[PDB]
Amino acid sequence: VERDEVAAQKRELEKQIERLSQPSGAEDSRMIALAERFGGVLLSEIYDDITIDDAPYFSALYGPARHGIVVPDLSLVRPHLETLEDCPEDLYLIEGDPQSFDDSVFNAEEQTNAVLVKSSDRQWRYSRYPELPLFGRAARENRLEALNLERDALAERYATLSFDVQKIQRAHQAFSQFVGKHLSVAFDTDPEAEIRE
Amino acid sequence: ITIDDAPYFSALYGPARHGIVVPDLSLVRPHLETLEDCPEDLYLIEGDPQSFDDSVFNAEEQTNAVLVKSSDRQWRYSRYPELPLFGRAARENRLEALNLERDALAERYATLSFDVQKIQRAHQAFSQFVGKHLSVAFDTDPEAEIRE
Amino acid sequence: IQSLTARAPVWLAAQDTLNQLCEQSGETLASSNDVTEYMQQLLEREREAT
Amino acid sequence: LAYMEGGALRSMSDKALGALRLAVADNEHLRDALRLSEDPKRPERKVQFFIAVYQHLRERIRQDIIRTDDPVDAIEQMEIELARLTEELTAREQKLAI
Repeated sequence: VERDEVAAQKRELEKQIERLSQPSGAEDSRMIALAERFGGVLLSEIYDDITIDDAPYFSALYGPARHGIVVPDLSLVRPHLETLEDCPEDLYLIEGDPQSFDDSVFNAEEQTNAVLVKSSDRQWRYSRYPELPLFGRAARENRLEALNLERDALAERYATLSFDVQKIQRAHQAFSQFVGKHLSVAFDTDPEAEIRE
Repeated sequence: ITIDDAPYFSALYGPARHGIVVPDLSLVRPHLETLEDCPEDLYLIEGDPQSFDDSVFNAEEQTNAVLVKSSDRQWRYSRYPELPLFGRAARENRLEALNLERDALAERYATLSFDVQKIQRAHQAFSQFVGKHLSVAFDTDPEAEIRE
Repeated sequence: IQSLTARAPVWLAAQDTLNQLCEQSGETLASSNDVTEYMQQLLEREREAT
Repeated sequence: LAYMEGGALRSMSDKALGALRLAVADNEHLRDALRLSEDPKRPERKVQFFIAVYQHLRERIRQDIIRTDDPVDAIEQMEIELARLTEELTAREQKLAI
């Protein structure tokens, strides 16, 4: 039961690790495909290496617009716009140079671990600092490594428990053999004294 | 809002669908620094809550979708969602359908739990049995011998 | 006869318990090893169902 | 029980009857059959009582959701029902709270 529990936990860890598809921690491949279909680059891909300190700030500032494609044209979209059905429902597109993407336009005011942006007329948006921000990923490989360490510890514990179960089974089979072949005379006295008498 | 206009309005309003209408936006200004326990992206809109006038948008309706210019050099393209946030009258019907769905999940889970229980009970009975029973298990019948 | 009689009730109770236990199952058991395997299938079914 | 004297059999029968008294306190037909069964000059009554038990246990199977004619095999189905009802109670509680 305990080795099966460790196996279930390792299954959970394995599911999580597989959920770290690419590059280290899954990123929406559909959005990458869209950035390929429209001349531009993924916004996170542009900021994927930005500093860890400002990465939560950038994520808070961008909000849902965090995931976007830097298409300086906006002209490939409008004809293909009606042609987009697989794209994320609230698809975000920005106009900027992928090589040097200018800072996005926000009327941003920085609050303690938060931001307020005048998103549009009669629309003020308040956001907080997230963790593991879309920007400044740096591949966050150490999270993947910690998950792998946990999975490996679970696998090792499962291996030890499986070995223990095997030993217990071996002992059981030995006992079953004994009781199947020596149970009848088990623990009984010596017949030699009686023979001598 | 109707089930038909619900998707259109949901797409039009985007992540702001769930926003709260506050005609001032100055009541939240002092409290803003205090807000550490709130959704990562809180939305607020300015207008009369009772008779709010539709938020002005750089909207552009497209086949089963709506493009919008959120800010300079920024567009959000909201595809017509299905079973949207707005129009929360039949959405209650959908969560009822969710209850109907989860009914079968609960039934299956109950069957699985009962099976687990039955197996555990059988195992425990066998363990107890062997504890009391192996000594004479599968041994010969004394009755026939005694008759003989 | 007396030795067999003394042995009898234990054997009979054992037989009856085993008959009940096996009949409760779809299978009829014939050996300690057979019981051990049935236990293994029980564990497998348990770890599956869980 | 073939290898035990009548005295122990009587004692254990008496104890079983004492237990049965409390068990069937509620029922009236089973109680009446039990009350009849104890005459030593009408042994078949006891057998009849047993039949009356199984028979009775069968009608109250509530076969609407249970099928096993043998009550002994219906324990599993009752357990299933208890588990399902516990789940349903949780759901009802949540619904009422909201």
